[PDB]
Amino acid sequence: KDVPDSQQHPAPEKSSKVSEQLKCCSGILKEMFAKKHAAYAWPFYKPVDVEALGLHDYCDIIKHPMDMSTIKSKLEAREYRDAQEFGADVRLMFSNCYKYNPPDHEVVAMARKLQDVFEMRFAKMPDE
Amino acid sequence: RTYETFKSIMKKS
Repeated sequence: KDVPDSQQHPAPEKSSKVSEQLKCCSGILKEMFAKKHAAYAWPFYKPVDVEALGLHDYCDIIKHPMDMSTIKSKLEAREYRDAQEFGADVRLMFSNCYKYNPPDHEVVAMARKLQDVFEMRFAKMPDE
Repeated sequence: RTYETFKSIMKKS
């Protein structure tokens, strides 16, 4: 309680803001996971299937394919060091879209649109 | 290689 040890961890023992944020994040991603953003988050709700979409180039592009579900799940898995891990992979999932695809692409189209929701979401997160 | 592919979205064809 009230420790100045913030080198290896920014958090106290863990989460002064984080898990509150993640919890925010989830409601924020699971927000994106809402059937409203699922016009523009659903290639994100789930991972890149490189054998599916016909990628094969993928492993050139997509090192760390992120998707809503994954930053959602990691979020909920509490891999999320905090929201900045949340919005990290939300945007990384927005990235895997941009890296692979042209920025006029449907997936990237979501990403920028999810960026309307997500980042607005993200901004209403804790921090205090 | 050259990025000929993209994440194919909805087989409309």
